[PDB]
Amino acid sequence: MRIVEVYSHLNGLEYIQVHLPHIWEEIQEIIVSIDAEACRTILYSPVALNEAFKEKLEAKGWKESRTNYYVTADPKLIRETLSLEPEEQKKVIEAAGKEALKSYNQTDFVKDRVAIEVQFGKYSFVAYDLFVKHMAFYVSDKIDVGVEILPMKELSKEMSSGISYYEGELYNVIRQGRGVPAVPLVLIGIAP
Amino acid sequence: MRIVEVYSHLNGLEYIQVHLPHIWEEIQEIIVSIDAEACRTILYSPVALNEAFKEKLEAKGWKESRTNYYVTADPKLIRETLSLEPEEQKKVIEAAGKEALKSYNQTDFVKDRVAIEVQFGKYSFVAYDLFVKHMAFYVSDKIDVGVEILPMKELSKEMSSGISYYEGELYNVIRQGRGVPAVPLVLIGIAP
Repeated sequence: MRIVEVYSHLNGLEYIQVHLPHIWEEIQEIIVSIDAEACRTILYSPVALNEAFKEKLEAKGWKESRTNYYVTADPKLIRETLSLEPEEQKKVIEAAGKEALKSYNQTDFVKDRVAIEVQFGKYSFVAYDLFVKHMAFYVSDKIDVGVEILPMKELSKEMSSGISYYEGELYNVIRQGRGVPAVPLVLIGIAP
Repeated sequence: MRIVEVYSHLNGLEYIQVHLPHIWEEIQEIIVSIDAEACRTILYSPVALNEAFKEKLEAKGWKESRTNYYVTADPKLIRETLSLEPEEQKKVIEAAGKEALKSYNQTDFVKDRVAIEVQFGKYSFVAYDLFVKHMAFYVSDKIDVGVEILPMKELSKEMSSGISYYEGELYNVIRQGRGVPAVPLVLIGIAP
C-alpha cells in the first residue's frame, strides 16, 4: 500500500524521528508491504485489511497493551488521581469517601512506547481511539506518541459505507483548536 | 427518572442558567417525567429509554439539526475555513487547488442553540458526541452549549454490557486536561 498524507500533531512525527528513527522507517515499510489487492474480497474488506496489518505489525514485535484505572463521579478526585498507579487511584478515591469503579483500555499494537491504531471501522471509532484510547495510554505513562492509520477517501469510497477516512478525521482533530488531544500523534492516510 | 450527578464543563451550566434559565428547568422536568419502569423490557431497554426521551423532548420543541461542511487533506486550509459557511469553505479550498469533500453532522435535539444528546449506546458513541458532534455544531455557530445525558453506572449495570456510563465519560473528559473539548457542556448522570 502507499502513504498519501501524513499529519504530525504536536510534532509527534518529529519526536519519533529524533528518539525512535527505526520506528518511522518500519511503519513506512510495513505499509508498503501490505497487499491491498489480496484484501479486495470489487470492494476492499476491512477484516482482510486488518488481518494483513496485524500479521505485519506483530511480525515486527508490535504487541498488545492494557492500561487499568479507577473512575469516579468526583471531578476533584479524578484530577488528583489521573497520573497515579491503579491501586493508588482506588486508595485515594475511597479514602475521600467516594466510590472507585474499575475500567481499562486495551490496544493491539504497542512497541517502544508508541501505539498504532489501524482503523477501517465506523465513524465513531476513530474519535474514541484519539480522545480516549491514545490519551489513556499517554496519561498512564505507557506511550509518548500515538499513530492512527486511516484510509484516504479514495480508498474508503471503495469500501463499505460508513468507514471514516483520513480527510474527515484530520478535520475532526484540527476543529478542536490547537493541540487537542494533548497526546502527540501521527495521522497517516493510505491507499492501495 | 432522577439526576444523580451534574458536571458543568467550561461553566456551560451557568451559561444556560443566566441566558436560558427556562431550558435548565425544562431539562430537569423532562428527566423527572421519564418512566424508567415502562422501559424495563429485568434489564432496561436502550431503545425504550431513547423513545421515551424522544417523545418528551420533541413534545417540548427540541428538534433535529444538521450542519454541513467541507473537509480537505490540507491542514492550513482546514484552519482557514472552519468558521466559514459551507459554500464558502468549498470555494476557498478549491481556490487553493485542493480537494473539498462533503460532510455533515446531524443531531436530534436542538432548541435555543443548545444541543442535547441522550446516550444509551456503546462505548465509542459518547466520545464521538462530545469531540465531534457537539464541536461541529459549536464551530458552525449552531449551538453555544451541549448537554450529554448518560446513565450512572448503577443504571448501566442493569442494561446490556458495553453501555457507557456517567463516571466513565466524566473521566474521559477530565483526562483531556483543562477545557477540552472547547465547547461548553453539561454532563448529566441519571438513574431510575
